[PDB]
Amino acid sequence: VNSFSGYLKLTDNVYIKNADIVEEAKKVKPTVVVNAANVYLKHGGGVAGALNKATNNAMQVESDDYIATNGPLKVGGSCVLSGHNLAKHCLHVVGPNVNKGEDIQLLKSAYENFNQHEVLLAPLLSAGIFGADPIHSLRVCVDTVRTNVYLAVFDKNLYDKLVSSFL
Ligand SMILES: Cc1ccc2c(c1)CC[C@@H](C(=O)Nc1nnc3n1CCCC3)O2
Repeated sequence: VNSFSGYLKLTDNVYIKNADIVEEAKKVKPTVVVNAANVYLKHGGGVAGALNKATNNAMQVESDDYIATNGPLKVGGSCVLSGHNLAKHCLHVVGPNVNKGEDIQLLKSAYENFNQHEVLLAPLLSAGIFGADPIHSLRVCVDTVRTNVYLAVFDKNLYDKLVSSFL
């Protein structure tokens, strides 16, 4: 039993809710919140910009030190950093950005990072400003993630389309 509330169950391990991931994280304080990161951990907009804003830019400060030490992530890769006031940890995961021409096949690799954590609060990878089809992202999530994932979808219209079209 966990404290996630109001989710629709899609499969044995995948759950979904129309919610602002920032507000969900502040309420639940999950062990892991997933960020929709880019390889430079520049959290300018989309989910990343919103999560970082909620940390009063502390996420960005920590991320800049991470990059200065380690260099950029790989597309499809991840790193674990602090969750600040939102969660114990933040798993920064880089899905492919279609608006940069990146290989959508890397979306499965991106979701594989979730399997290193027993329970996660997450957005749909590569959705939103990353330009992929969110219906496809949900399909890859369900077919790749085996751990318990609670998906937050900000847009109510999109949430209803994702549920109604789910196979
Ligand atoms: C030609 C073409 C037309 C429409 C279209 C796509 C492509 C790809 C993605 C899709 C989409 O819904 N993306 C998305 N993911 N999170 C959100 N949105 C949009 C609305 C709010 C939040 O829409």
